[PDB]
Amino acid sequence: FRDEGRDVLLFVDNIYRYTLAGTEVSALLGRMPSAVGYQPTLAEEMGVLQERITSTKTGSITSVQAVYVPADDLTDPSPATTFAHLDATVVLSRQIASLGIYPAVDPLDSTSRQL
Amino acid sequence: TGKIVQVIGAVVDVEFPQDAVPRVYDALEVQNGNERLVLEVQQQLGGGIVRTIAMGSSDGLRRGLDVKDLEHPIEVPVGKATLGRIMNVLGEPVDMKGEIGEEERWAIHRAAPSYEELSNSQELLETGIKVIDLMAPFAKGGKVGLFGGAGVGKTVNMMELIRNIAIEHSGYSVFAGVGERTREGNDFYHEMTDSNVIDKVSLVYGQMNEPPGNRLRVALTGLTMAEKFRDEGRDVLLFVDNIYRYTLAGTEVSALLGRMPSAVGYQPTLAEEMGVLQERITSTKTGSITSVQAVYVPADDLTDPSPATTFAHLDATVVLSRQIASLGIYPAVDPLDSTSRQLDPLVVGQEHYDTARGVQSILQRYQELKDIIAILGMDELSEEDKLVVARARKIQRFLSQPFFVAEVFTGSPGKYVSLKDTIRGFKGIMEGEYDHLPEQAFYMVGSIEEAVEKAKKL
Amino acid sequence: MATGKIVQVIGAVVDVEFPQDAVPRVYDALEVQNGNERLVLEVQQQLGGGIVRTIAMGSSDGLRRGLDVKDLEHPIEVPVGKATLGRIMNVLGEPVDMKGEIGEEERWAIHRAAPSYEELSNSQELLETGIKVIDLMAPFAKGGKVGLFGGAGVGKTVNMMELIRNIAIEHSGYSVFAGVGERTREGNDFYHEMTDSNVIDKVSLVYGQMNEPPGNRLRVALTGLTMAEKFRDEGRDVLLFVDNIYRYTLAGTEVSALLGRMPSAVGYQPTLAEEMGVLQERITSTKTGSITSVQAVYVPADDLTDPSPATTFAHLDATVVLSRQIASLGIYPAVDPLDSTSRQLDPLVVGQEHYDTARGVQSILQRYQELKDIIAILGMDELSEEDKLVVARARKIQRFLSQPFFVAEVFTGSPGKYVSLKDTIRGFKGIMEGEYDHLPEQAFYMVGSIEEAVEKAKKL
Amino acid sequence: GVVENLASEQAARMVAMKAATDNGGSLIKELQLVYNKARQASITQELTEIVSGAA
Amino acid sequence: IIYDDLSKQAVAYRQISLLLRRPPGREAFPGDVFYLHSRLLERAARVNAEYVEAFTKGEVKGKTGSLTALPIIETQAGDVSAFVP
Amino acid sequence: IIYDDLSKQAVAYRQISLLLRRPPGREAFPGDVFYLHSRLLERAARVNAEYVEAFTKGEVKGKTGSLTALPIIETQAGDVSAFVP
Amino acid sequence: IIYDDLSKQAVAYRQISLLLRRPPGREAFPGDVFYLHSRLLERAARVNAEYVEAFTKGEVKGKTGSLTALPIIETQAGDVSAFVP
Ligand SMILES: Nc1ncnc2c1ncn2[C@@H]1O[C@H](COP(=O)(O)OP(=O)(O)OP(=O)(O)O)[C@@H](O)[C@H]1O
Ligand SMILES: Nc1ncnc2c1ncn2[C@@H]1O[C@H](COP(=O)(O)OP(=O)(O)O)[C@@H](O)[C@H]1O
Ligand SMILES: [Mg+2]
Repeated sequence: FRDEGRDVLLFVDNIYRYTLAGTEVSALLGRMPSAVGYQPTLAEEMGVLQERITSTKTGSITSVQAVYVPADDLTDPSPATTFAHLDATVVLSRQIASLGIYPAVDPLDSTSRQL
Repeated sequence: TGKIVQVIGAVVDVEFPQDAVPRVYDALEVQNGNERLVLEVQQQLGGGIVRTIAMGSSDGLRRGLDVKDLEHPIEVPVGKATLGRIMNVLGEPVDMKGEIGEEERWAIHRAAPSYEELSNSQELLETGIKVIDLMAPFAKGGKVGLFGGAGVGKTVNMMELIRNIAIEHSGYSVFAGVGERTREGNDFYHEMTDSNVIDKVSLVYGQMNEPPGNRLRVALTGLTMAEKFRDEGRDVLLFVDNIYRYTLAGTEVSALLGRMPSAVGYQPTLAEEMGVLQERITSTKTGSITSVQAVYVPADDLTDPSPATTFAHLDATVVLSRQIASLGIYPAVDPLDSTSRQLDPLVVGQEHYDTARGVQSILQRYQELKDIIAILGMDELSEEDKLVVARARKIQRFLSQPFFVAEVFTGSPGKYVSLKDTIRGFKGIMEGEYDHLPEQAFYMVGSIEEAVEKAKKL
Repeated sequence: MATGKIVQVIGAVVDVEFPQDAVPRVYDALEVQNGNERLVLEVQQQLGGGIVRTIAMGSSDGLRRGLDVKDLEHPIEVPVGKATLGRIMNVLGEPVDMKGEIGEEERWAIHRAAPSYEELSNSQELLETGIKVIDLMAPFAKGGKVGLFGGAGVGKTVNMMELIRNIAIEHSGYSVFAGVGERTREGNDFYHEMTDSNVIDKVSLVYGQMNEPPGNRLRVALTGLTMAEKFRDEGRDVLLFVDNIYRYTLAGTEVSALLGRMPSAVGYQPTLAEEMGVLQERITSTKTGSITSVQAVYVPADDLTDPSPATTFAHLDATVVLSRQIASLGIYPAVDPLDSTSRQLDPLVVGQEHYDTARGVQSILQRYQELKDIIAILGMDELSEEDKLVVARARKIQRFLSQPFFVAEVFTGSPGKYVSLKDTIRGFKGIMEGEYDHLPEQAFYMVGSIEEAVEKAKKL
Repeated sequence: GVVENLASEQAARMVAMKAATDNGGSLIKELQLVYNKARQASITQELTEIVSGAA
Repeated sequence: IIYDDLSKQAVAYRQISLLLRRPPGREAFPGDVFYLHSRLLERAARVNAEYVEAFTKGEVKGKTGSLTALPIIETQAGDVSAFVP
Repeated sequence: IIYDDLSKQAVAYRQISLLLRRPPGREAFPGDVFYLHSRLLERAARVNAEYVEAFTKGEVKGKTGSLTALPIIETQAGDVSAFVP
Repeated sequence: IIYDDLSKQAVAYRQISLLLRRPPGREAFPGDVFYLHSRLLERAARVNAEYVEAFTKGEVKGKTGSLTALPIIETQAGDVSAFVP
C-alpha cells in the first residue's frame, strides 16, 4: 500500500514475540547463545525488521507497536534494543498500574522526538 | 566374564559379551587387590558396554580386570534378625558381632505402594516441644521434615523427637545414617545400648567417609528394612539422618554418568530421584510408617532446588533459622515459615487453631514494625504498636525450651510440656494476662507457672 | 632452519605443527616472518600429533597458513643489568625509545622459579624510605608488597619519584617500573617528568601499552620482574613498581578466554590464584638481597570481596591510601594516616617505642576526627580544656606529617629533606609527650625533623 | 517552664537524630554486602549457562 | 480443568530435554517450553454454535461449548522474573 | 572524531565472534573485546613535529597534528560496572 | 594437626577440576568439594583400644589413640553463610 502512494496505518500486536520465536529456533539452528539466553543475531534481526517500517517520499507508514517488557525490566536486551528504533516511546509501568490509575503512562520515562 | 574398560572416579565401565549383558541395577563383583568390590549397573551403553558405580573405593582398579556378573540386584537382610545390629549399605554387619541370622533378603530397588493401598489418618501425635506441636503438629503415620542450614540444631531436635516419641511408642524403629558424622553414630549407638532400647532399633550407617555409591544407596537400604516391618503389619518409626546427602551423592556422580548439568549444576533427574525415594516412605492400610527427616539447606538458601523439591513431599515442615539461633533461642524454629497439614480446625479443634493464628499474626506484625524500629527506634511507634512489640518479644522468648539432650549444653534440666499448657500459656500472653512480667521471665522456661516463678526472682 | 609450519590462525591464537621428534616445550619462544617483520609466538599448550598452540606477541594480521616457523629453544629472553637504566623497552626487551641498541651483557629468560626455602633470608628488616608518614604509620619491609589505593590528583607519581630518588641516593639500590597496560599519553608524560626530575638514570622502564595484544600486557610484568631479579643478584636492594596489578589479572583472564579454558567464579580464569602467586612469590628478600614492590590497586566495583582484590590483598604487606581531602589542606604527601596500614607495625617487628608512637598518633587523630564533629555541631565553647589540648596537639601532629620532597622543589621552592626513622619517632613522641607544645602549629608544616621545627619557630 | 521545655525538646531531637544517622550507616553497610553477593552470583550463574550452552 | 503445578510439567520436560542432549536455554530449560505451555493453554476456549454443529454433524444445534483452565504456578520468593512464570 | 554507540560496535563484534564459534567470555563477549576498543581509541593522539616531518618527508615541518575522539557509551540502569562500560 | 586455609585447598581443587572440564556447581566449585573436605577431616578421631590392639597386631594394649584437627577457613566480609564455610 505504501508503494502505491497511499498513507497507511500499521499496528503490531507484540514485537517481542517475533524475537522470542527467533530465540526458540536459534538453539536448534546450532548457534551458540549470548546474553540472557538470547540469540546472537538479536540486533540484526530487530534492525532488519524495523528498518522496513519507514515513510518514504512516495508514501507514509504510521505504526503503533506494542512491546512486551519481561518482568518490567527495561534493562532486558529485547526492549533495550527496540528503544533505539522508535520515534515516540510510551512506557506503561506496573508501579502506576498497581494504583489502578490507568492509562498508567509514566511521564518521567515516556518521551518523543516531536517534543 | 566382563572386562573393565574405563575407570573415572567412582564410575567403572565394563564390557560383556553381547549375549550376556547385565540388566540395569544388577550387582557386579570384582576382586580389587585383597578385597571384593561390588559394582551396581546404572546404564547400558551400546556394544555390550555397561556403566556402573562402585560400592567402595575405586582406587587400585586396573583396566582389564575380570568382572563377575551376579544375577540379582543388591539384596539386604530384612526382618527381626536386623534388630539391634549395625549394617552397611550392602547389608553387611558392621558391628563386631557375628553374622546376621537372616531368613530373607530383599532387593533395595522396589516400587511404591499403589494408590488403592494408601491410608489416611488424623491421630495427632504429641511431642514434648512447645513450638513444634503448637505451630506445626503432626499425625501418626505422617512425614516431618526439619529444614535448616549448618549447625542450627537439626540433629538435636531429631534426638529430642526420638527420646519422646520412640520411647512412648512401643513398636520397632529404623535409623538411617546418610552421609553424616560417624562420631554421632557411635554416640547414638552407645546411648541406645546403655538405655537397653537398642534391641528395638535397626541402624544402617552410610556416613560421610564412605565413597559416593554408599551414600547414594544407603537410604534405599534403610527404606527396604522399614518396608519389611511395615508389610508385616506393624507401626514403625523411620529416622533419616540427612536426606540432602542422597541428592548430593547423585550430583557427584551425575557428570561422570555423562548427563548434562541442570539449574545450579544439579543432575537433570533431581526431582525423579528424590520422588522415587520419597514415595516409598508411606503409611498403608496394612501398616504405618512415621517418619522424621533432617533436610540440610545449602548456604541457608531455602530457594535452592533441593530444599524446594523436598518441601512438596512432606506433611509437616519445621524451618530452623540461623538468625534466631544466633540470638540463642533454642529450638531455633521459625514460626512464620514452619507449617503443617494438621493445623486445621477440624482435626486440632478451634482453641488450638485460634491460638496458632493469633501467634502467627502478632509475629508477622512485629516483622512489619522492625524496619521502622531499625531507623527511627521504638519511641516513634504508636502506643498500640508498642504493645504489639512488647507481646511479640515475650512470645518469641516463650517458644524457647530446655531439652534433655541439651542438658549437657545448657546445664539446666530438660522440660516436657503438655499441649494444654502450651495453648493456655500462649493464649494468656496474647490476652495480656502477663503484660506485667519482664521478657527474661519467659526465656527457657518449661511452662507458664515456671515463667511466673522465674519472674519473682527476675 | 625453520622446522614448523603455521596450520591455524584464529585471532591472536596461532597453531604450529612440528615433526613428532621436535615439539617445542611449554613457555618456549617461536618466531615467524610476517612479511617484512619478525613476529614472536609463545607456547601455551602442546597438543597431540606435534601440534603446538601459541599466543602471538604482536599483530596477527597478514599471517598465512603454511608459513615457516623457527623454534628458539629458550623462553623469551630479555636484556638485564646497568645497560637497561634510563631506557624504555617493550615486553620483548626491544627499545621503544629511539635511543639505539641496548648495550646488553646478558639476556635472562623471563620465566623462573621463586627462591627456595633455603635461599630466603633469616631476618625481617624495614626499608627506611625517609618519608615520615610512610616510615612511621605504614612501614615497608624489605621484600614486602605494598599497595597504593589513592585515586588521581593525589600526588601518586610524585610519591613514586621520591621513593625512586631516595632508594637510588640514600640507599644504593635501583628501581624498575613495569607499565602493565599503560596509557601511551601517560607513559610519555611520566618519561618526561622523570627526565625533568633527573631520576631517569636511576630507573629502568618496561612499558606495555594498552594497544598491545593481550599476551604482551600479560608478560610485561614478568619482564620487569626479571630485570629486578638481575639487580638483586648483584647484591642490591631494589624497588619494583607495578602500575596496575588489576590489569595483569585482566590480561590473564583475556588470554585464558582466548585459549578457551573453563572460567571460574565471577568469570575469572581458573588459574587466577596461581598466576598471582607466580608473580608475587618472586618478590622476596633473598640472603643475597631483596626486591620490594609498590603496586597500584584498583577495586572492580568498590567491591572488596571480588576475587581480584581478595587474591591481591592476601599478598600485600602494607596499604597506603592517598586522599584528595588531605591534598585540599595543602599537606603533602597526601597520605591518610588512619586508613593506611602495615602489618609490620607490631611490637615484635618494629619494637615497642615505634609501636606505641604510631598507636598514639592513631588514637589522637581518631579523637580529633571525633571532636571536629562537636566543634561543628556545638562549637568550641563545648570543648573542655583537655579536649582543646588534644585538638591543639592533633593540628601540630597533622602538620608535622608534611614533608618537602627533592622532586617537588619546583613546586615548593624549598630544598627537600630526608628524615631517618629514629628522628621521626623522636619528633612524634616529643609532640605527644607535651614538649614542643609551646611552638606555633605552622612551625611544624613542611619543616622536616623536629630539630628544624625549633629553628623555624625561632624566626616564624 | 515552657522555655526550658523547648530547650529540652531541641536537645532531645539532636540526640535522636544522631542515633538515626548512625543506624542508617549500619543499614547501608549491611545492604551493600548483600548487593555485592547478588552481583557476583548473577554473573557466575549466567556465565555457567552460556558456557554449558556451547554443546 | 485445573492443571496443578504446570511448573512441574516444565521440570519433567526439562529432564526429558536434557537427557535427549538438546541444547539448554535460559535457566537450563529448553527454548520451546513456551510453545509447550502456550499450545496447552490455547485449547481452553469458547467455541461458537456453528463449530459445535459441524463437529456433532447436526446432532447438537444452537449450543456453545466452553473449556475453562485454571493453571497453578509456584514462585520461589515471589520472583515473577523466573522463566516459567 | 565522534563514535556513536561503541556499545553497538561491541554487540556487532559479539555477533561475529559467536557465529564464528569463538569461545565466549563474560556476558558472552569474546576474550579480546578489550583489545577492540583499546586499539581503536589509542589511535586518538597528538603527535610531535618530528613525527609529522618524517611522515610527510619534510613537506610539513613546524606543525603537530592531533586526532580527538569522543566515544559514546549507553549504560542500562546507571550500571557503570557492566563489562563494556 | 592444623590445616591452614582449607579455602586455598578448595581453590586449588577447583583449578584442577575446571581444567578437567568438570561441570561446576554453586559458585564455581565442583559438586565434589564436599567429599574433598569430608574425607580429610573425618580421619581425625579417637579410636578405642580394641582398634589399636587390632592394628598394632597386639603389640600395644589398652591405649586409645587420637588425632585432633584444627582446620582454618577464611570468610569474605565476615560472611559465615558462603558455600565453603
Ligand atoms: N536445644 C538446644 N539447646 C541448646 N543448644 C542447642 C540446641 N540445639 C542445638 N544447639 C546447639 O547447636 C549445636 C549444633 O546442633 P546440631 O548438631 O543439632 O545441628 P545441625 O543443624 O543438625 O548440624 P549439622 O548440619 O552440622 O549436622 C549444638 O552442639 C549446640 O551447641
Ligand atoms: N611535596 C610537594 N609539595 C608541593 N606540591 C606537591 C608535593 N607533592 C605533590 N604535590 C602536588 O601534586 C600535584 C600533582 O599530582 P600528580 O602526582 O602529578 O598527579 P598524578 O596522580 O596525575 O601523577 C601538584 O599540584 C603538586 O603541587
Ligand atoms: Mg546435625
